[PDB]
Amino acid sequence: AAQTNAPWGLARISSTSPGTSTYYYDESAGQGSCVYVIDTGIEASHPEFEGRAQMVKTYYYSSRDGNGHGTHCAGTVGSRTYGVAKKTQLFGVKVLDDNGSGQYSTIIAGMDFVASDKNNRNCPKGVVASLSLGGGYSSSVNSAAARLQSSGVMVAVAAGNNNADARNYSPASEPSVCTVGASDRYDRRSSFSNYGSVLDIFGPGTSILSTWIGGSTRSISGTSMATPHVAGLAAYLMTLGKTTAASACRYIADTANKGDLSNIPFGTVNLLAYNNYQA
Repeated sequence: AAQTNAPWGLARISSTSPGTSTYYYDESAGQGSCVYVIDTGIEASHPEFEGRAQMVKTYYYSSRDGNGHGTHCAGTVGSRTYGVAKKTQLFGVKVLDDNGSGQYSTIIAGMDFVASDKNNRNCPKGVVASLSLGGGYSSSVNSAAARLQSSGVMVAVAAGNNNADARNYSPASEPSVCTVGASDRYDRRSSFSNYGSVLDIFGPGTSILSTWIGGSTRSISGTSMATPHVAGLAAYLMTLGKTTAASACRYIADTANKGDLSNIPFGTVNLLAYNNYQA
C-alpha cells in the first residue's frame, strides 16, 4: 500500500533514499497492535484516528489533550495520514500536564499502568509504548521503563533534544528499551538529536508533520517525534509477525538502513528506521 504525498518521514522509513514522497507499507498497517502513547494525552476525537485513539488513563484533572504533543505523536504512530501503523489501536496515557512537564513520579506510574492495563486489552499482535518524554537521568524512571519493557511491552523512548550523550537522561539511558535518535529530511542527524552508545535507532524527527489538537495538524521537531515513527514501525512489524514485542528494538536495528546518517558521532550507531517493505 503506497501513500502518495506522505510526510517526508513516513516515506523515509520505507525507502533507502531520502527525498521521496511515497510511504510504501504492508496492507496490514499494524492492525491487532496496541501502542500506548504516553504523552500529554490524545484528542481521541480527531478524525485522523478514525475511532482508534482511546484515552485510558490521565494523571491530571482532565483526560483532554490541551497541548497537542500527545495527539501529534499518537498521530505519528497510527493516524491515517501521518502514522506508521495506520490501522493500529492507540491508548492515551496522559502523564504530562497541558504544558509538557510532569513529575518523574507520575511518569513511572503511567509506565507502571501500561504494564498492567495491557493485561485487559485486545492486542493479539502485541503491545507497544511510545515514550515521547524525557527528563534528566533517573534510575527510577529507567527501572520503570525496563520493568515496563520486561513485562511484554515494546518501549520506545526518545534520546533527548539537547545534543549530548543520551545516557544522562531518563528513560533514554535505559539499555533494555529502544532509545531513538532524530534524523532530518536530508538524512542528517537532527541538530538537537541526542547521540551516544546507548542509542539503538534513529528516526525522522525534524519538521515532522502529524496530527494536532483542535482537529488540525502541525510540523514540529524532536526525538519525541522520531520516537512515534519507530513505535508504529515496531507495531507494523509485530502485526506483520516479523518480530516480537520484547525483541522488536533489535529487528528494527538489524533491518535498519546502515551508514546513511551524516554527523553521527563516533560511538553512536548509524542506523535509520527502515520497514523493509518490498512491494
